[PDB]
Amino acid sequence: PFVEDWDLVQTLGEEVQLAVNRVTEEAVAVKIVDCPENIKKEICILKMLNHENVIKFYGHRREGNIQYLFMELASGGSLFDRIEPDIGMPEPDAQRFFHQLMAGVVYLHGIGITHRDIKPHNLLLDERDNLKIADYSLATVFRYNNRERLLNKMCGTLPYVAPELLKRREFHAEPVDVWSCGIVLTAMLAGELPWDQPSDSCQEYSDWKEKKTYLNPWKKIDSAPLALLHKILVENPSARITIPDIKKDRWYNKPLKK
Ligand SMILES: Cn1cc(-n2ncc3cc(Cl)c([C@H]4CC[N@H+](C5COC5)CC4)cc32)cn1
Repeated sequence: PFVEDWDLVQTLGEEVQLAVNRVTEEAVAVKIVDCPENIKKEICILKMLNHENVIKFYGHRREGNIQYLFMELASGGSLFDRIEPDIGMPEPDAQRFFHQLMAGVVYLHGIGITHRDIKPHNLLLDERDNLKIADYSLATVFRYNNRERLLNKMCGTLPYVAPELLKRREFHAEPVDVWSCGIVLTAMLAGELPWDQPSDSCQEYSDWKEKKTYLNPWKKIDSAPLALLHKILVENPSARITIPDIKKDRWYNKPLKK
């Protein structure tokens, strides 16, 4: 269970392994994949990444039919494991993670990359609980040479996906990632996801559009972050709040401490 000068010690999730260098004791994460055109694209995207709130790419090695993608280790594990079911987490902790998630998303959008699967399992934490956006297997280019390209592929994870993905032939990338961030903020503040999917047949989604916020999970959330969620989880992507306006929101700028 080794690759060149690295040993593969334990499974970090699915695969991704903890790679410990036998000589230096440096520890990184390595993604192992057994597709050739998909991995070439993913590597080009990974090589662009340079920000404190995004997992850094160290390089790749090919052994026969096996590809090894080496990346920055996030020793604090996932944000998912910090969310208490039915409770969430303390609001100051949720706001700090949300600021870091916005910093990472602004960075990605600034280089014309959309993640397309933002959710707590893909948001990792370093040793000082700094958030890192991970897994670029679904990531794509939405802006190149300053020209935006609409997306059409369905992907992501249904409870986090924006309604336009299900209803429109083509859609803008940025508002879809903004929406998934709103669902992550809901999960952090309530420890519960609001709907299986934001579709016409989902009653919990209809309830939200009718502003039935006396229901769960909304009733667990303070009015200030709920006011931000009312601006993010807006059905029409053209009326939905953009990141520059999230940065002007009252709760986003509210001082909080445990
Ligand atoms: C302690 N610890 C370190 C890590 N770690 N460090 C870096 C790193 C990079 C990636 Cl891509 C991954 C992935 C992230 C997507 N998940 C999927 C399963 O649900 C979603 C599998 C693992 C894990 C990584 C995780 N826990």
